[PDB]
Amino acid sequence: ESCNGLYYQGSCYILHSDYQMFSDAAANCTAESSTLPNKSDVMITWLIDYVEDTWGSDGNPITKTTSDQDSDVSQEVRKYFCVKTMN
Amino acid sequence: ESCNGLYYQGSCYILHSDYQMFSDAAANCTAESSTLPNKSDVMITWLIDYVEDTWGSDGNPITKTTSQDSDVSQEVRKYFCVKTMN
Amino acid sequence: DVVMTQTPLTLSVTIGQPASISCKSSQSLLYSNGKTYLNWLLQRPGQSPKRLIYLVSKLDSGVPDRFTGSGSGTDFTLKISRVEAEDLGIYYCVQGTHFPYTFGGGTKLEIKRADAAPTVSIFPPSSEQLTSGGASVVCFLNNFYPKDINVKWKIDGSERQNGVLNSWTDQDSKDSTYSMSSTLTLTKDEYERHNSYTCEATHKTSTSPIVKSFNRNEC
Amino acid sequence: DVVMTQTPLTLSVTIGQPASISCKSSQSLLYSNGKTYLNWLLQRPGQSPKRLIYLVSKLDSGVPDRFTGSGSGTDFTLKISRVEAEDLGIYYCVQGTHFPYTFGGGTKLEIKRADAAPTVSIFPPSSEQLTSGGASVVCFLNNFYPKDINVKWKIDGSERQNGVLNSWTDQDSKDSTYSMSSTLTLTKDEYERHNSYTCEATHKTSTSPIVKSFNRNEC
Amino acid sequence: EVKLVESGGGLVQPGGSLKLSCATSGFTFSDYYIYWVRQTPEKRLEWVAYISNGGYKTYYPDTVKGRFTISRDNAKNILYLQMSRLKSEDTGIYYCARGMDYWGQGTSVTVSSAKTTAPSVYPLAPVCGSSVTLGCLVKGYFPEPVTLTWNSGSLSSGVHTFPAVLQSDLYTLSSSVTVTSSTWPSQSITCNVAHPASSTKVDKKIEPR
Amino acid sequence: EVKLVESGGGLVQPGGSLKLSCATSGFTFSDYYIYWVRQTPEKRLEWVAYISNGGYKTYYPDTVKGRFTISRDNAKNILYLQMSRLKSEDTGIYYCARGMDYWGQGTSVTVSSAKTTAPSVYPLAPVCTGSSVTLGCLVKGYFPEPVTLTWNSGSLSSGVHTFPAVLQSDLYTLSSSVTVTSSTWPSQSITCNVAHPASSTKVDKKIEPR
Repeated sequence: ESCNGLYYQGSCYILHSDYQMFSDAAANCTAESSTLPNKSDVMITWLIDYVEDTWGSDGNPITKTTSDQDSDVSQEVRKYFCVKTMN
Repeated sequence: ESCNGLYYQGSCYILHSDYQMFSDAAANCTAESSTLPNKSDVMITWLIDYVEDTWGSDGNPITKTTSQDSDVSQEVRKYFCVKTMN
Repeated sequence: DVVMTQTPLTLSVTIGQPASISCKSSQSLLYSNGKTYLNWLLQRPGQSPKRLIYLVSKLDSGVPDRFTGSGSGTDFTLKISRVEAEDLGIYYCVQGTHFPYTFGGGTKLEIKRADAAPTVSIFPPSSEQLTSGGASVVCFLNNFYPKDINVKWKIDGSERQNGVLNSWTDQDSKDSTYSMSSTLTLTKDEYERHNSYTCEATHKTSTSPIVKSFNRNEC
Repeated sequence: DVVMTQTPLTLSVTIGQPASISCKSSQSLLYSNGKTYLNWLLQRPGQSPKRLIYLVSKLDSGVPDRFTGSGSGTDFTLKISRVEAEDLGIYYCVQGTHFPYTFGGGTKLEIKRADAAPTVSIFPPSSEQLTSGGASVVCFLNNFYPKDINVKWKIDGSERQNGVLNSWTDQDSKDSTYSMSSTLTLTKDEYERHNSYTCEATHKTSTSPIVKSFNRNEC
Repeated sequence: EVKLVESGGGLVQPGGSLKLSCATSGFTFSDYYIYWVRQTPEKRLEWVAYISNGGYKTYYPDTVKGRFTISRDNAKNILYLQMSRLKSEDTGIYYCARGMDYWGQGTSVTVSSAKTTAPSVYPLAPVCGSSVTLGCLVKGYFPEPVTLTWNSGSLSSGVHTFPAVLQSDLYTLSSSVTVTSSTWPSQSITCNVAHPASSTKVDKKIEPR
Repeated sequence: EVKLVESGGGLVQPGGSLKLSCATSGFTFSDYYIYWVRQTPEKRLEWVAYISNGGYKTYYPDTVKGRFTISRDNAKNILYLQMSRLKSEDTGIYYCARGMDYWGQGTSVTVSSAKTTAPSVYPLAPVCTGSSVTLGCLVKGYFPEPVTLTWNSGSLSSGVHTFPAVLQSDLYTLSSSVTVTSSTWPSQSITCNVAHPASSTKVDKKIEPR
């Protein structure tokens, strides 16, 4: 109800619009007592269209298509969501 | 609470991930008793980060910048539909 | 699609005069954002189209202040305050407000000018063409105004009309003149039955016809 | 930046033998997506680096079956199972797990081979250099193995060491041989004050040196 | 500098297929929607294919749906128009346009059962004033276009290349050049002409009679 | 295919400036991160600049911060590196890399206060026997490297040993050997082709017998 982002089943996803490398994104989320989204939780829901191409917890971008990559994801920047317990 | 999208101040924003032209975007929102977002409503709020480059009810994409060598009337973009909630 | 009607089809204006073209859409071209997307393109012959005016009245870079766009809903006007030689071609209005882009019928600008007499020039068949057993005589009439010109072919004094191919060039962009090329094509033997070959041009510039001729024996 | 240590600095292996390079990182190269981003690059001289292995053990297209990558956390290995003449260059390990990309110290592979004697040729100073004011006597030692070679210069049966410039080529990728060029440099004056100029090459292929010489005037 | 270049385009028999290309540079290819517009012989302008920004959507007019397909190449930055079941009304100069702002030079597409025929080229010199006119006769070729220069481009002032004319499934073109008496026959004036549809590239020198 | 061409590069005096170019084709420029990588004389590989995918983030190492700037152009797909306050440690061959997968061809940069010198070209013919004639070419006294050398404008390239240049004092020396059969020379005119890019020099010299 007071979640300035995506509220889903007692969880609040806050968008960070600043492009960052996974490491830094993860660090920033942790620094605010939060984690990055999990590829499992968010897929096959409605959050998918908001979080696609943003950092998942595993270090890979969240994707509908887990295809078989000509670019080290560990060398790219992406926007990110930080997740916390709302209720 | 039962808003599958962005909730803000008695309004619910449902993202349409399908790329569409403004005229079609406006139609799909109306066909669901909603309208496209208002630029003044979203600029200077947390919704700007989600809605920038999506259609605004006026026919321009919502942008932080007020620019342009592009004929927006001929382009496609994502869009939100706004139904009033509570 | 949105129907765009231009009027008139052809415009014939003297250099230094004001001209105007109208453009009507079947539907308001006022887009939901307050802007009206009407464009004026100018296409020279042999060239791709170029835009002069966008959003009803705004001029592209380079474009002279002579061109002025107007209109609001379904009624639009392009004005040329003083026609200059380089303005020749087909002008289109095209609407951007409604998908897809749709164009008017086009409006050809034919420049009017002071009179000029053709420099007439006649040419006997090539040695190579005779080889193949066919002969053609070609007459060039260059840099005249107006476009209207009568060209008669005369073989041994009398008019021939069979196998005549005529071509006018598009008005010159600099000196606003036209040019023509007439071609008379015969069988070799038929060409070798005569010797007098005259190209006769009758233009309003002179009361006499411009006669250019050759004898087959003059090498 | 993550530190990459390669072992050894230089590798020297006979054709037909197995070879191995080590690579060690200061951190685990395990990225949180289960993948390990360690790569193996190879660079011939006068050529850009080409990737041979990625993600620890995956081979690139074209790459022969003889190249094998291993290891997991901080320890990695590249095996060339049967060294061939084309394999010469500098091999780097490069990590891509942690920003930024960091490289090893490189491993230069030198190919061992059966001994081969050089083809020595001596060359007098050019007619055009004498015109300028200098004089240099050149001796080529071509297609030999091993790399170790000694060249003595002699002016009138007397050893000269000042002004000598020696350069070896990069090993041949086809026949795995070295070639060397020796240049003795003198002034136009100094060259003309002597006559007998000798080039004396010692190699392990024979106890006797390969002697090439000329006399100034004899031409 | 934004640049667009059309490609392909030959003579096609009523039914055959042809694939056109629009090569781009000077702008981010994906950021812009691009149209395929054609110019008929009557010289009206018609859209035949639209591809959206980011390539997401493609659209065609009814006259062309089910036979025209627009392709793309994000690597090479090239735009394709694949056409098939070709009608005679599909004939014209095809343009790709990055808005009404930017048009390529265009590419010629002719739909006819009439067979390809190479041009016969004839030098025109006067029979045996202060200024001299010389000409070149390009005769009996199909289809358009043909390229004619004088001294491979070196001489272009005072030229009059006349528009091609159909007579009977065959075109005839003529071109005149004028120089002063001092220039010719003192210096060589050559009539260079090329017909790509038949792979003809013939140069013809103008020699006095 | 993916293509990367480096440009710029040349002799620069310590504390000078230089702008390098990386022309890219065969891929959507913006959808990839690109590195600027240099190869030092001791032949180690070092990153000097990073621009992220989308162009959003640019990074540099501490040895290079405050004097290198990575530019971009979405119009032409070209990537630039503007370097200034150039040190001796900045010398080397500069590559742009689209991951470790695709490298450019490199552009050489020399940071030396020693001035550009035109090379001297000398033909090498035998002393006034056998079925194998060896000829040579001497390139002397030039700055800086590199120098292109070919035989018969490139026609002859088998059995040729182009020897790597060596420094003596502000000047390089280079030589090149070529072995042909006795039938070939002097029957067919063998020419040494040599070009110095930095001083815009490109001269040819025919090997004439003694």
